[PDB]
Amino acid sequence: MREYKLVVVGSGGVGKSALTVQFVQGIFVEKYDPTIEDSYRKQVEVDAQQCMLEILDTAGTEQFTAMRDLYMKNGQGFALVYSITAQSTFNDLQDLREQILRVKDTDDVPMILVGNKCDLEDERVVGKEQGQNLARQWSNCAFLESSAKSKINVNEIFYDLVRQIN
Ligand SMILES: Nc1nc2c(ncn2[C@@H]2O[C@H](COP(=O)(O)OP(=O)(O)NP(=O)(O)O)[C@@H](O)[C@H]2O)c(=O)[nH]1
Ligand SMILES: [Mg+2]
Repeated sequence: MREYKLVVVGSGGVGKSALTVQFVQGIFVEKYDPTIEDSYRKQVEVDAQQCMLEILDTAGTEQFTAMRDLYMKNGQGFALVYSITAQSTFNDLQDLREQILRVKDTDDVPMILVGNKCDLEDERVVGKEQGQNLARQWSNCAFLESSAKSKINVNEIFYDLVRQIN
């Protein structure tokens, strides 16, 4: 079966691990905090085509990891995750995307912008329109707001990222 190597990236605390585990295992991590940059596997069907996904849950950008350029070079698609409750995590993604494009030496990289923690509407600081315009600035319409906690758009992040690699 075709296998896709996906990479979830973003600043600390945005819910990279929570999204990955919710998608792959169907459970919410609550306060459990994985300390390994591990890979998580799930078979999916997207547009009537079967795919094995292997999803790498990376450390927050501000944390040490010597493997970063390896994952940026080798990953087939990237989920760039921020929290809607922290503008810094959103702005951080501009530099992050630039780093990925630099490592790959091309603009043509499957990517989805993900505003996580959308269940925290009362704590929102990043407007949905901000996310939409960032996507527009990137010339890539793939943008979702998600909640790992409430299971909103979690599967769709990965399905939509697969659509781009296909
Ligand atoms: N309300 C809410 N909380 C969330 C969501 N996702 C994650 N969290 C919470 O946010 C905290 C950090 O989540 P986690 O998945 O560990 O984030 P991370 O991006 O993997 N952090 P790190 O970069 O350090 O590995 C946890 O308390 C977690 O329960 C969400 O969609 N909604
Ligand atoms: Mg994590």
